[PDB]
Amino acid sequence: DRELAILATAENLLEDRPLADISVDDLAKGAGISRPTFYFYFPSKEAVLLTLLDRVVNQADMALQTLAENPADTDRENMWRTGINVFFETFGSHKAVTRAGQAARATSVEVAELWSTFMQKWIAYTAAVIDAERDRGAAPRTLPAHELATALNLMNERTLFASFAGEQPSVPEARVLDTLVHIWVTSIYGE
Amino acid sequence: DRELAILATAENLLEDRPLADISVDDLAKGAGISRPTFYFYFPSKEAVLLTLLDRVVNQADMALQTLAENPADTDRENMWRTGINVFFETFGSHKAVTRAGQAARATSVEVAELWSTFMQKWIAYTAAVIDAERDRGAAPRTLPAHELATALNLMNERTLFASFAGEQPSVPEARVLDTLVHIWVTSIYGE
Ligand SMILES: O=C(NCCC(F)(F)F)c1ccccc1
Ligand SMILES: O=C(NCCC(F)(F)F)c1ccccc1
Repeated sequence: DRELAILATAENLLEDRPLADISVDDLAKGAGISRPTFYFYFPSKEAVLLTLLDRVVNQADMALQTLAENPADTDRENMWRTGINVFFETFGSHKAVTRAGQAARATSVEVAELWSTFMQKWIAYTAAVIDAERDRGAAPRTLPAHELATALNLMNERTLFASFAGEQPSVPEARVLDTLVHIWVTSIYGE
Repeated sequence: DRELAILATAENLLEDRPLADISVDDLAKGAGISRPTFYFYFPSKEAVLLTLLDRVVNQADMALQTLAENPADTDRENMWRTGINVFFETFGSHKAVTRAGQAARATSVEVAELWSTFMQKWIAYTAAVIDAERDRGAAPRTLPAHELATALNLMNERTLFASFAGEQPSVPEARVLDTLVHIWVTSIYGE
């Protein structure tokens, strides 16, 4: 409960400044508690980011499980769009956590490992689906499915996050979904 | 001259530990000079990284100008491979600088702007070539050329650098060139 308060406060404060510029004291008063009461719920401001990013990533993950268990009744282009869109919408709704999470991969081993565990899972799911499409005679046996899936997933990570942070250069947010779908569909079905 | 010594020393020390863990004193003795003599050539260890990354990136840039002025006499797949290979070979030969440079984008505005200036130039060159291919009737008018070029360049940045750092996940270094060429050629020529 106070736990949700510290989390919401961190997400809000990260909408306006980096983690380096937010104090434990800043998070404490935000949730309406003392510095020492803060330390009962979290070991550090860094563990607060790790928890937010845990929640964002698991939300993406569950949303993609829900898609996998309940296929959308559509063509191959839309099957892939619906999947990429889990990442667009989920992270797109949590840009501050997304951006702060990505910078913490450099400094925090737990953040790096969390990102790494989920990226390995999403790449493995992507490759299994390409393999199914190949077994069905729907896609040609070009590159190793897992090598292809790895590059395409790395493209979506870099390209979504550049867009969300308004980096230069970046695809504009309103064009990025279509851009990625074109590259997935041409690279998975092209000869 | 002592300048080249500080640069070589920094590159060597970055083959073994991050910049955070290298002192000005560490760079100074490396080049066989005093701390204060160091400060005559460079304002900081951070300006030393900025200079290395300047050199790496300009080397990539000149190598791609040389390709553009002197076309390779080959099919479209090899034209693109020869281009992606400038980035593979150049950065691939300077992984420590590459990796330390990429982490410094987060903390250093000069590093971020340098990376941003060159990425904008390589994306602009990529789009002009796709446009030429389209004007020639060699590629179909699918996505906006600059949106396509931006995503494909962002894919090569993330995917090359994950490979070079042996990240998990990543395409293995010996498979990454072929992986990227397949995605460029299918996405640029596919309908
Ligand atoms: O879009 C994807 N991956 C991007 C994951 C991200 F953004 F890098 F975290 C994806 C799409 C369909 C099925 C599986 C994965
Ligand atoms: O491979 C490329 N871009 C990647 C640039 C990098 F790696 F991201 F720095 C490229 C290929 C052909 C022509 C122009 C650019």
